[PDB]
Amino acid sequence: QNFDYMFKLLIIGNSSVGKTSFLFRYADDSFTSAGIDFKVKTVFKNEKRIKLQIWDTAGQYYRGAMGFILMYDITNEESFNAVQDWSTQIKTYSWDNAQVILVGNKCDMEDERVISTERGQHLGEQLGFEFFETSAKDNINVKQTFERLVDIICDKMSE
Ligand SMILES: Nc1nc2c(ncn2[C@@H]2O[C@H](COP(=O)(O)OP(=O)(O)O)[C@@H](O)[C@H]2O)c(=O)[nH]1
Ligand SMILES: [Mg+2]
Repeated sequence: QNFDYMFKLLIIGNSSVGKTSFLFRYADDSFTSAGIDFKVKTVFKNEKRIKLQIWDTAGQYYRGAMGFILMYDITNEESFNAVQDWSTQIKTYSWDNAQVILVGNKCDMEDERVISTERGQHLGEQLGFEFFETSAKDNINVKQTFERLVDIICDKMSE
């Protein structure tokens, strides 16, 4: 209730890549196969209490963002080819303090994977964004994405 810091976080990427599910898995530790612009979660980093305002309005503005989660779907090449456009919109129309994690979502759908782990890692290195493969569905690397984002926002905040 009594936080030291508040970070504005945006989830961006093409529609159907799992932006909304990623948010719902992190904030309500839920996912379902079956109105909300943002959700709030408070996290503990070192002794600090950090309020996260996590926005999910990409599929419907950037200047204030501490942090971006740039999502593509590993089962959809179009979502991954689009990452460059998304990255361009970030580095242009954002606070030059903003951190970014590249996220290949739905790593649970191994049979329909069209994007390799290493293509993802390689695009990460090209764009200068750390990278995680995730599943909102199986709860894989959702926690680690947000906490890594908080950590690097803190590092930059300290500089
Ligand atoms: N298999 C799998 N499906 C997912 C995952 N995340 C989301 N989905 C599904 O992919 C579709 C798009 O989800 P949604 O979160 O609405 O995508 P958004 O349009 O980017 O918000 C829905 O059918 C979800 O149930 C995941 O990690 N694994
Ligand atoms: Mg959505």
